[PDB]
Amino acid sequence: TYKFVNMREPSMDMKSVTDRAAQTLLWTELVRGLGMTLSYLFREPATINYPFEKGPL
Amino acid sequence: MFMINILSLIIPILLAVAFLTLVERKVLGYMQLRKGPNVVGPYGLLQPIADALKLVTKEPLRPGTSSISMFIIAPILGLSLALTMWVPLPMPYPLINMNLGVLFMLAMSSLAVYSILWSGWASNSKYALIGALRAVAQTISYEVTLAIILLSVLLMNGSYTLSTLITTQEHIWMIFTSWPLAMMWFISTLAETNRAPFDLTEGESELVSGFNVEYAAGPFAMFFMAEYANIIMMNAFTAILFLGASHDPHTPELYTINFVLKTLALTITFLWIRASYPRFRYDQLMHLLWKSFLPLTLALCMWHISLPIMTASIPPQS
Amino acid sequence: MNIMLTLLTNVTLASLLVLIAFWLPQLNAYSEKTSPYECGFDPMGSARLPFSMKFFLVAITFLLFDLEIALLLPLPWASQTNNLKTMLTMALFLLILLAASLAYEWTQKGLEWAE
Amino acid sequence: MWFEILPGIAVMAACLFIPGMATAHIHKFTNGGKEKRVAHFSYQWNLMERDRCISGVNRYHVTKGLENID
Amino acid sequence: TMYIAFILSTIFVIGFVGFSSKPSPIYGGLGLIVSGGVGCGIVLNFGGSFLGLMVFLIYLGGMLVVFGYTTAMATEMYPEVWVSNKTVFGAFVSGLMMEFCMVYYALKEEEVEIIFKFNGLGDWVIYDTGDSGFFSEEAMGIAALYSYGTWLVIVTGWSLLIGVVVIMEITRGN
Amino acid sequence: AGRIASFLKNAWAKEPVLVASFAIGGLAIILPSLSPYTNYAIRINRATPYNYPVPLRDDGNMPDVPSHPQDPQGPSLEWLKNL
Amino acid sequence: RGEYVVAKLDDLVNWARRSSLWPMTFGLACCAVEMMHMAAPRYDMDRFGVVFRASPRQSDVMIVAGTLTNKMAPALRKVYDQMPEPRYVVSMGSCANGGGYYHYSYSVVRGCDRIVPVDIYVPGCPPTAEALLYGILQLQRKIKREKRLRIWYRR
Amino acid sequence: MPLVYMNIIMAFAIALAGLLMYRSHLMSSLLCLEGMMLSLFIMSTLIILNTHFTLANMMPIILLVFAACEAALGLSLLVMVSNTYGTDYVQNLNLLQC
Ligand SMILES: CCCCCCCCCCCCCCCCCC(=O)OC[C@H](COP(=O)([O-])OCC[N+](C)(C)C)OC(=O)CCCCCCCCCCCCCCCCC
Ligand code: SF4
Repeated sequence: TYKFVNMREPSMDMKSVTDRAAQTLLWTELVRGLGMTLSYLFREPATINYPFEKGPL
Repeated sequence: MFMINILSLIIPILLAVAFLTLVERKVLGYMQLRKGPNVVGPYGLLQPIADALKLVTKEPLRPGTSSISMFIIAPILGLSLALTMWVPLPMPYPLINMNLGVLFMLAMSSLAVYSILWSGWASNSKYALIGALRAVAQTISYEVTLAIILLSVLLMNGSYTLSTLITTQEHIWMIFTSWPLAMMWFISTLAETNRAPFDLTEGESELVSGFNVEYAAGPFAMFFMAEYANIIMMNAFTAILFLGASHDPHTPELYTINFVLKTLALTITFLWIRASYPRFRYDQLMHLLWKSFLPLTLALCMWHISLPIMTASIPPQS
Repeated sequence: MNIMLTLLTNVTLASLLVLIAFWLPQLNAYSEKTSPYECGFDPMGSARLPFSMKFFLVAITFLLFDLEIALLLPLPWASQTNNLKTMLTMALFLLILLAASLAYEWTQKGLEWAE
Repeated sequence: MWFEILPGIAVMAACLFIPGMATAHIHKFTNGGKEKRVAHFSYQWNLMERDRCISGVNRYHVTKGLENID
Repeated sequence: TMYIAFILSTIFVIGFVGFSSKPSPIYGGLGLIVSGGVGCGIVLNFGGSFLGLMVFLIYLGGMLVVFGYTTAMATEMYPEVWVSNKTVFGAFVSGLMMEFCMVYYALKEEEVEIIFKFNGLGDWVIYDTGDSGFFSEEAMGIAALYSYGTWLVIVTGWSLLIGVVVIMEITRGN
Repeated sequence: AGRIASFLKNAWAKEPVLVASFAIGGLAIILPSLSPYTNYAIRINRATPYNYPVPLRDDGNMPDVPSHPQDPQGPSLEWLKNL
Repeated sequence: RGEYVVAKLDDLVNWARRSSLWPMTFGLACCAVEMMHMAAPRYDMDRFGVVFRASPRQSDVMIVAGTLTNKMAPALRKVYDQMPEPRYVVSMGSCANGGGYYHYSYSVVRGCDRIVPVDIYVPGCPPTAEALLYGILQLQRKIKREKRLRIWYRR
Repeated sequence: MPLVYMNIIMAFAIALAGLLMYRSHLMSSLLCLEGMMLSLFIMSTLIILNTHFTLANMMPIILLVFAACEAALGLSLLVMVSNTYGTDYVQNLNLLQC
């Protein structure tokens, strides 16, 4: 069994074309990337305080 | 007393640059699930000092094939322009109050392109020159949109006086009136300071460090200070242009607090772009500017000339 | 003149930072240390590498666009005339001609970074 | 975690606040406790030059009211 | 402080001598932009604020910038230096001494007749005495380009469009 | 009908930037000529008193020139106060 | 006496130099990935002021992370020469230390210390990211005990 | 005339002499042309501001834009010549003697 990774054709109606035009002109997926980085900024870092803390063996 | 004013403008700006290095490193670290500087001083607060001290005691290798006159003139021009860009800024009252303040900024920032054209040429190496030429072409191409966007926005101001921007934005931000021009202006400012996906002249994974390969220690440090001063200055210009703060003539400290907070927010956004996107190709950003930004900018300049006339909303020229 | 003092201070302090930056460190230089950097080898000088008509064409097109921008800068004061219809006609005329220059460069290859 | 970035931001904020406050206070100090007079146009400059002449102390900002003559 | 326009003009002429003696074009361009900066300052001292800032933004940051960019591409294998020729030194020295001799003669005589009659009585002396009101006369004159200068706008815009077409014709190279 | 709608469809689907720019430029071209307020802008520009209004000598037969600034003669800015 | 001022100045300069140890990414082989693991969030070499640097002109320490071959040694020495001073070399892994698994090969130089002077030898194949971090902190402590200005004062 | 006018006209004369006295590079001559234009700009600006010829305030703008258009044309010509000969040397522009 296999699957296609990039074999979807975009829809070509009024609403979908307007969705893509708004995504083009208003940078919505760039805003999603900014949101992902902003969400990572408010997560506790995985850093340990070496040498006072040590990696597990 | 005016000399003290000049000094108390310049020195805090350089300190703000020094700690902007730390702030950028920490923001990048926390967006990347790490910490960043937290060992050298409390929360890395002495790290900029460590960097500045290490740099000025490191051997500044000058190239054997370098015209030293321009090799040292380029950092002087860069830092002098980066500092003098703050003298007309209306933190409530400017150091220098001109009729044509934003025109003055446009001219001074257009003179800053020489520091790359002279550093790349002076460094020789026959390859950093190509990176310098790419940087100069990018800079001059985005100067077009900077100038036209500034022109269109100022048609509500009525003059080139920056103090008038405070009056123009008394009841409403200029963002609510020109947000498309605000996005294009912000990306143009991103591109002019060689930041974010527009950092082609110093692509860490494209050309190592481009025009700054041969510079080391001290002159490299001053170039860095010039770039970060330009970053903070451009964000201050953006805040004053689009997010005008309310002014109390009897309490200008409120305006200063407002302006500083908004400038810091825009600078943190500049560092936010750095941590979120891949890098544009040179031809790709040139295509963006010339075929995407420029037509919309021309159309919006047309719109913003038509709009005050057809609504009887032309501002005063005084 | 205050502005002249400000420029003098900025330039003077930048040059002083050069002087400390470029004289304070302790130096020890040899031939292979200051050799031009080429990722671990020596660079070829070749012969006038910075070429290609496209780099010059973008500069020229920026120059002409910058001239039209110079023509557009007086606009904030131009809207203060009683003869607003003539002024609007001429400003829009200049902007259509800017758009026409952009379109002509665009359609006739122009802005393209070709093979 | 993220709030440890705040110290550097606070240092930046203080360093950026200093210029505006210093400019405002120097302007108040050197202009008679009032805002530094703005002369974008020759009429305002002429107003200030008249102000300097009538003050008797060669300072435009020393304001003579109806107590001077009437 | 008493004389500012004269130092600016002497430096202007010195820069002209420097770049017109024609060293390698990068130093000629450096001299040209120094001359342009001091000339922008000269016209700033005369009340031409917009015109001087135009000098800056379009000449020094536009036209020049483009000139230095194009020199950085079409140059010599070892791009030349000022010192490399005795002709550059001779031309610059002769120009500097003909500047010094004539400025000394004009300062101490005030009636030189090199082609034109000149009197260095000052430079502030020729300024008129009056008020310009609540506007910059220069800005009002330049903003009249769109109301009074319709024909000028027409011909200049046509020439700029023709310039784009012309540059694309010439550089095609076939 | 369908030809222009299809062209607008293709342009909106592939070049939204050019569609937006041409629409904005067209409106900037067209809208001022239909605005009732353009004449108002002209009038506001005309009512701004940059110069001194140097007076006239009443040779008699000047019944429409005021005499005093607060005489019921000469143009009025009451229209501008409410606009 | 005046040796107290020189000692304080040396302490200041050596604190500034070890608080901003900017290394150069010389990733030759398997040791390169453990070094970017010391870069990774778990160890976060940037929290020590140890940045991700670039061209040797702004690098303070060379990390030789991987096998040095005969074909590659001239480039390593070239970039070592191009480093501004003061500069340090950390040899990471058995291959860089003394040849390692490939010690008896025709094409492998037996230890980078035949090519450059080495300050710290980090053992392991590969050394764990924690071992490399320990070597980096040990290098920092080497810098702390330098007495360059006190050497000069007694010359 | 005041001595600023003397120095401005002197700058024009020096630029004219520098342009007429050629050297190898074409770019140097083009820079001399640009200096001639800049001196003309400053002379026009001084004359126009001093006599308060208000409508003539726009003349320096027109002079600047037209001379920069000519400079663009000359730069393109130089680039074509260089692509022919690898240099902008005027001595290569001599094959029309025959
Ligand atoms: C009555 C009203 C009349 C007037 C109406 C005015 C028009 C209103 C509708 C227009 C909306 C769009 C305005 C312009 C947007 C940009 C134009 C453009 O080309 O975009 C697509 C362009 C190009 O997109 P593209 O590559 O997908 O498309 C290119 C062209 N095609 C489709 C053919 C391939 O994209 C960008 O510009 C990307 C920018 C990269 C950087 C991203 C930064 C993200 C973070 C932004 C934060 C916020 C910024 C501002 C901050 C605050 C500042 C104060
Ligand atoms: S020491 Fe071991 S892990 Fe490191 S490069 Fe050599 S073989 Fe690979």
